[PDB]
Amino acid sequence: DVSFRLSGADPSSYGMFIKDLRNALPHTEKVYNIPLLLPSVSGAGRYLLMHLFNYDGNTITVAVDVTNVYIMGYLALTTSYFFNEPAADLASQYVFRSARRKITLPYSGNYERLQIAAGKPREKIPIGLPALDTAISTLLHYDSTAAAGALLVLIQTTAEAARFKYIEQQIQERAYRDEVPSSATISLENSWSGLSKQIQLAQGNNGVFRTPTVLVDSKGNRVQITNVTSNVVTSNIQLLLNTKNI
Ligand SMILES: *[C@@H]1O[C@H](CO)[C@@H](O[C@@H]2O[C@H](CO)[C@@H](O)[C@H](O)[C@H]2NC(C)=O)[C@H](O)[C@H]1NC(C)=O
Ligand SMILES: OC[C@H]1O[C@@H](O[C@H]2[C@H](O)[C@@H](O)[C@H](O)O[C@@H]2CO)[C@H](O)[C@@H](O)[C@H]1O
Repeated sequence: DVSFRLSGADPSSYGMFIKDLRNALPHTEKVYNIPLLLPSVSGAGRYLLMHLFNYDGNTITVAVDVTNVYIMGYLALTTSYFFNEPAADLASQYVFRSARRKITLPYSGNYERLQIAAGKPREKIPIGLPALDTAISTLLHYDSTAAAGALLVLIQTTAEAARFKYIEQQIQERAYRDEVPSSATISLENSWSGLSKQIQLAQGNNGVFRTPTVLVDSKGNRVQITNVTSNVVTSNIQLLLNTKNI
């Protein structure tokens, strides 16, 4: 398991949590030096447990699919909650079996469905460490509209931060003040899968991408990623989604 506490949290301990979150994910190959996530893992070992503690010391445990860094659901006191999706339903046969009930949320984990449930796109949802504190607190007592938005915070401050160093850095800047994510942040989130694919495909194409990727950059500019010498590949991405899951 990995575990982050918001009390005493500062950019340092957050970064160290995000470091642990990346290191808990297993892999047997790096591709251009980037850990490559497994095509699949079997039974309970597919699932990473994150213990998260809000500023007051209350806690949820979040189950993460180690092959893709998707949140399956979480344990809040004695009630387990899981997205309405086959993967999460699978996950529920291995994690938090001893919860007193299990609730299935009325949406999948997809950013699109979570946005409808929340009634606002990610662009307009502040994120940061204080926002991650709100979100932990929310998920402690069921409320599905509120949870949509608490989960969109949670995905971005954990999973999306572990995937990209840039988004980890965006969170660390917001240690004490929330802020809507930059467009570049939405851009990377949306591109994770195509980047993972084109990183893997570059490797017998002399590090050239078969299909270029369009991103927005940190300065709000549209930019095009064409091979593995780009900063996105060299510095930014930290985990690759296996093409055997794309
Ligand atoms: C791989 O992508 C790099 C960009 O990171 C390409 O080099 C860039 O492309 C043109 C010049 O050819 C310029 O717009 C950029 O300023 C270049 N940037 C840097 C930092 O060199 C490179 O051409 C691509 N590789 C191939 C074979 O096309
Ligand atoms: O979309 C971002 C969101 O991905 C979810 O994955 C969705 C997937 O994109 C969609 O095809 C399907 O309906 O549900 C998937 C979940 O199994 C993740 O669940 C979530 O954590 C974010 O990564």
